[PDB]
Amino acid sequence: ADSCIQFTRHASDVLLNLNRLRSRDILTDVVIVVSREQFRAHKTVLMACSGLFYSIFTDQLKCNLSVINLDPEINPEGFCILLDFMYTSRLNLREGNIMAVMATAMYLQMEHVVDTCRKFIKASE
Amino acid sequence: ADSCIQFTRHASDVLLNLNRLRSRDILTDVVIVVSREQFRAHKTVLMACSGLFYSIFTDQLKCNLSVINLDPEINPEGFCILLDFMYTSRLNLREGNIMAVMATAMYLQMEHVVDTCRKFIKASE
Amino acid sequence: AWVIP
Amino acid sequence: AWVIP
Ligand SMILES: CNC(=O)[C@@H](C)Nc1cc(=O)[nH]c2ccc(Nc3ccnc(Cl)c3C#N)cc12
Ligand SMILES: CNC(=O)[C@@H](C)Nc1cc(=O)[nH]c2ccc(Nc3ccnc(Cl)c3C#N)cc12
Repeated sequence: ADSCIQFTRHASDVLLNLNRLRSRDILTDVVIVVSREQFRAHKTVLMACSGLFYSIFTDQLKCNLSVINLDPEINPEGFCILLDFMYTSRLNLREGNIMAVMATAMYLQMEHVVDTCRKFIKASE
Repeated sequence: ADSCIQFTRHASDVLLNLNRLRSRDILTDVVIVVSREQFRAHKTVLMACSGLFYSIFTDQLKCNLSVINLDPEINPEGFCILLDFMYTSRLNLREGNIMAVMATAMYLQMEHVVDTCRKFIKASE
Repeated sequence: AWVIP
Repeated sequence: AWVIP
């Protein structure tokens, strides 16, 4: 209907709870493996944030896998930073991690993050 | 870290995608039964929005069930309105549904919705 | 909170 | 969008 009212903080409060479930390992259904570092997560959150995971988990065969191995060139710290961003909206971008974060966001197909990384790099040149 | 940047629209864009997955029946893992009306959903979203579902899906036995039957006194339309609110932040509150929505939100333990229903009722008295 | 969207 | 939270 066109007559709905909207609760402003609802989406952020939902994301905060999904991150609390992740921290407590509640209903996590996939392990992402990045160069032997393992990260537990919810498939739905990964699909909701990344073009790569959206493609993987809508595939008839890959949707059922409980372990996904990323390309060996992917940096585990860059992945960890992006996984935290998916569940919090906050991106820990620093001079010492920006190149790894941008390369990881390109691989993961997270366009807004890639944009932002490009702008921070361009400002330093 | 204390040096994070924040993407304002991220949480709302995540919720929009979780609702698109629900509409396409992608990775839904539970059916909620309300007086023979069935609603498919994601356990994590229900837990993130409702005190009742948070209690149900953190129980060692109930966490594994694929079907949950609600109390027969619960109105299916009231439940449908609240399930839409969980996935969109928008509540379709109308004179003809407010009593059923408030009773359902009380049962589901959604305090902000109950508050709001009380204020709209009080204004009409 | 609540607003008219 | 990006802001300082
Ligand atoms: C504006 N969006 C954002 O800010 C964040 C939150 N999301 C994404 C950013 C990005 O750069 N690429 C995505 C690609 C796919 C998806 N996932 C989907 C795309 C379309 N329909 C569906 Cl059902 C899904 C899912 N699940 C999400 C993103
Ligand atoms: C301010 N919150 C909101 O606006 C909406 C979005 N959520 C709720 C509203 C409400 O009235 N009661 C809840 C009870 C439990 C839960 N779920 C949790 C509570 C605490 N820790 C965890 Cl990990 C969960 C989960 N999952 C959520 C709500």
